[PDB]
Formats: sequence, structure tokens, C-alpha cells
Amino acid sequence: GNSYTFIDPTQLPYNEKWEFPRNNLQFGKTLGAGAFGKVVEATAFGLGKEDAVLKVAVKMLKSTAHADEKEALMSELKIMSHLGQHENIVNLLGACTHGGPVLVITEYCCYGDLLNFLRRKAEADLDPLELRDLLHFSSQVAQGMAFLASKNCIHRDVAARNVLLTNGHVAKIGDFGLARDIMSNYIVKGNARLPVKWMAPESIFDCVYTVQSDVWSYGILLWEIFSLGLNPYPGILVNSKFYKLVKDGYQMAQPAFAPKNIYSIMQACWALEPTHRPTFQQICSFLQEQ
Ligand SMILES: Nc1ncc(-c2ccc(C(=O)N3CCC[C@@H]3CN3CCCC3)cc2)nc1NCc1c(Cl)cccc1Cl
Repeated sequence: GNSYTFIDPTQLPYNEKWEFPRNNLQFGKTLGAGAFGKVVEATAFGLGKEDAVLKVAVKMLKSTAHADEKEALMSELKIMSHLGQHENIVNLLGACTHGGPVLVITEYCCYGDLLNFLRRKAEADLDPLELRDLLHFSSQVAQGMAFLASKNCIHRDVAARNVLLTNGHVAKIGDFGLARDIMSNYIVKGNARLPVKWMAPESIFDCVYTVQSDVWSYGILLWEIFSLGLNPYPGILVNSKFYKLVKDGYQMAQPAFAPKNIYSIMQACWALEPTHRPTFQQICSFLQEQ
């Protein structure tokens, strides 16, 4: 057939350069968990050219996991290994694929997730975040998305809860559990629990994902950032009523700390036609100037 084809990174064998011995690894406390597995804190000894002793985060499935889920963690590993590094992504540091279950090792971000961070500040002030800081988080997530978009990697789980804050409070997009690689649609296979309040209409109603779907999600995140971590569509349950509102063009109101320019960016991300939404690169231009 045609001698030229795009290379599907999920089809590539595991790259052995990421391999790290599990006995150079010491597990600590659980950072987050589910039914799929967990992410734990660990100390890595002699990892890469980094600090000889290095605090890292490690993802693993619970021993209960079936063939389905083990394969989904390898796909995740494979996607993350082809991306290359960026300053605003929770980068992959290595893996453990021999001598035991699959472990995926990534940068440890000491201040945890953005959502909880924003909520602690909101609770502390009731008992100090500035607009500049909120803009910086927004701009940094945008930069990471633009990098992902430029790899044809659609994240599919853009939310304050999946943005993490590392040294200097630098924002990084984490959790690639639903990340997928395209090229030009991605169609939803089905029945995975999904983050409905962060999903673009075409993803809900047509099971279709493009990079412009992530832009919708990013707009929701902007709403989360500038409201200091309110749940989206506050007080409105996911049901028939919600889907109607979304399809008929309902949008959340301007949050307390969002300047008009940022709300306008939000609203443009919430265009029903995905191609009428701005690109992540354009969004980087907007926030670099604000
Ligand atoms: N790669 C990571 N690096 C750090 C953390 C991480 C580190 C600490 C806390 C935390 O909960 N901390 C940090 C200050 C406040 C809070 C206090 N904890 C101490 C005891 C209970 C909560 C939360 C996450 N997680 C990572 N990956 C897992 C993950 C992703 Cl990729 C996305 C969303 C959630 C998660 Cl868990």
C-alpha cells in the first residue's frame, strides 16, 4: 500500500530505555486510588541523571486487575513515553516491566492537585491568592495542552483535580488514564465512567473527541480556577435536564475572580461547534498578554 503512514505509538513495543529496577525503589504513602489501582509516593535511588535520592510517584494496578486493565496501563505508558518531556506535564521518569507487575514512574509534584490547593486558600481566606497566580496556573496548563495537542494526544480528563503543582507552584497536567493518540477522530468505545461535567457536547452526544474537545474541558477548568474550586454547574445534577441545558447552549456564569477577558475566553471555549473554539496555541497567546 502507501509507503507513508503516521506511526501509532500504542503499536510500538515497550522501550527498554525507561526500565528501572524495582529494587531501586521504596514505596511510601498512597497519593490517590480507585478500582483500577493506585498511585503511591516512592523514593528512587540512582534514577536517570537526577538526584541520587529522588522522591517520585508510581502508578500500579491492584493485583485484582484483569487483562483489559493491564493493557490499558501499558497503552498509557506507551503514550507517555513517545511524548517527550515538557515543563507543564507530569513527565514519565521510567517504568518497571520485568520481575513483577507494571509500575509507571513519574515526577512527584509536592503541592498536590490544583483543585484542593485552590479550595484550601478559599477556606483559609474565610478564616493569599492573587489574580497573577490564577493567570499563571491557567497559562501553564494551556502551554502543556498545546504541547499535547501538537503530539495529537487528546487528554480527555482536563480538570483542576488532574492538574498538579510542583516546585515553585508550577502547574503540570497529570493523569493520562483516558489520554488517547489520534491521526483524526477518536470514538468512545463505551461504558467507561466519564467526567460528564467536563465533556464537550460532541463527546457526550456523538462519542467524538478531538483536541478541540479538550479546549472545552479547559474552559471548564478556567471556571474552576477563577471560582477557587467550585464544582462546575453548582447544584445541577447530571440527568436529562443537564444534557438539555448543554445542548441548548447554557453556560456557567462569570466566576467571582475572573476578569471579563478571561470569561470571554471561557465562553469561546464553550462554543458548540468545536472548530469555532480557539486552539490551545491561541489560548497561550491570550494568557501570555493578560
Ligand atoms: N505525580 C504526583 N505527584 C504528586 C501527587 C500528590 C501529592 C500529594 C497530594 C496530597 O494529597 N497532598 C499534597 C498537599 C496536601 C495533600 C496532603 N496529603 C497528605 C495526607 C493526605 C493528603 C496529592 C497528590 N500525586 C501525583 N500523581 C497522582 C495524582 C495525579 Cl497524576 C492526579 C491527580 C491526583 C493524583 Cl493523587
